[PDB]
Amino acid sequence: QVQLQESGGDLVKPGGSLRLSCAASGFTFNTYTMNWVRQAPGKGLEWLSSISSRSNYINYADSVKGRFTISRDNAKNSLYLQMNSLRAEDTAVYYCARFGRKGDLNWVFDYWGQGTLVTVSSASTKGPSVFPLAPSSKSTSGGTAALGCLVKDYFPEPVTVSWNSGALTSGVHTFPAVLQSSGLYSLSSVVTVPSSSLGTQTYICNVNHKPSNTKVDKKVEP
Amino acid sequence: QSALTQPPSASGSPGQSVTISCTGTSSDVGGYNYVSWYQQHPGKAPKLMIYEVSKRPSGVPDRFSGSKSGNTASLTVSGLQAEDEADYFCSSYAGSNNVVFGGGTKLTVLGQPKAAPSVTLFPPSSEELQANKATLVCLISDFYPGAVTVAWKADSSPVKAGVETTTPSKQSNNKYAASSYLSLTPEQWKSHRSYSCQVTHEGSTVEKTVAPT
Ligand SMILES: Nc1ncnc2c1ncn2[C@@H]1O[C@H](COP(=O)(O)OP(=O)(O)OP(=O)(O)O)[C@@H](O)[C@H]1O
Repeated sequence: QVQLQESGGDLVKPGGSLRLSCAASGFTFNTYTMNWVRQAPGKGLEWLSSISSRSNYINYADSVKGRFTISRDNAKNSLYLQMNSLRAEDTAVYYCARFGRKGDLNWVFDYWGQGTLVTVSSASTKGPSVFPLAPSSKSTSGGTAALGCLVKDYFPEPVTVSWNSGALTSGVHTFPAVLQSSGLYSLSSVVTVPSSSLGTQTYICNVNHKPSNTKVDKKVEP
Repeated sequence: QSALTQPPSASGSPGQSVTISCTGTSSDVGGYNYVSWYQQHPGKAPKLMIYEVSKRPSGVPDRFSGSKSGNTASLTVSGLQAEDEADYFCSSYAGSNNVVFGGGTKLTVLGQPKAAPSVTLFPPSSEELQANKATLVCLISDFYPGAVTVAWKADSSPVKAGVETTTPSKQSNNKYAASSYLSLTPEQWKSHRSYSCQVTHEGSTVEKTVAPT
């Protein structure tokens, strides 16, 4: 039950600052050296910084030294990264990563979070509009019907979509986003359900856009 | 430019073996026996697969193995399975408390037979039209190989703009899906008798039509 979860990713202006968090559970956090590693879009992984158990051994990669500051609070089982003087090339998914047990797993990141996306841009945040893609008598393949949600005109990434709060997953596909000439993203998600259920079950697409603090639960009806 | 050099892509068929290389120098891969490999599925946390060149954590199947020759390390996946399709990153200690990485190798598992696309076309919603916008949504699913082109028509005329189409990506069932959007004004949508989305896959086409009326 080793768990790491990052938080704080957001849009930030060039030259601006941002602070990331990582919450750990399921292991003896105050005995581990913790790390931040990032992955720029379409690039490889890049180790940034390590902080020992007592916070007295701290190392930085050249690419961030003098700009980023790592710290930790063992009482909250939490790790932090204060990023200053941000540039477009700092846009990346930022991962919390545990160094393995010293001596046994030197220079190994044996557990990682799913990461939080930081976007460095002078553009503005925009929350999505969510539209239903209603099933019709021309959207049915007989005993099954396709319905969906259109998530329009948001920035920055990411948006997450679930159906019926995760109770529906088998018939689900969420597509990657298109970047439009407006500089804004759109995506769609679709699920296939029994035609017979359209009269009885409620179908809801749950859309989250954390940068704009938007949550939408959009009922998709015939 | 990554510190370690990996081929951008690698491929094999189920049951086959595939080897992915990772080239460093004597300041990293060749300077220590601290080479590690990580597996990353899309949107998931990277997972440790190999450490200290050839050691496997508990719970990593024995068909993953690691080796190195001089300044180059290699990950071998024997008995390839569809779930091994993923990105793989090598890593090494590099002195001065630094850990360096490769750029990643996308491993594709091949051997899938041809699969025909299904097409689902949705008209604009009432709510979007009231927002003075109109997006037609063409969803293409269940096809292999993962290459399509999408053409739009207003009545029978090929559209002159407003199309955005995604690159195909894998579904849960390991076939491909893609999507295409046609942006119109509400006036354009209401003033034609129909719009069509036509997908071309491996020389065959599937076309769906919708009408405002
Ligand atoms: N898996 C690892 N790989 C590389 N370095 C590590 C790893 N684990 C710990 N370290 C490093 O080991 C050093 C010791 O950090 P640690 O958290 O053990 O503090 P400490 O006070 O020496 O520990 P102790 O309380 O056990 O004496 C630090 O330089 C830290 O960066």
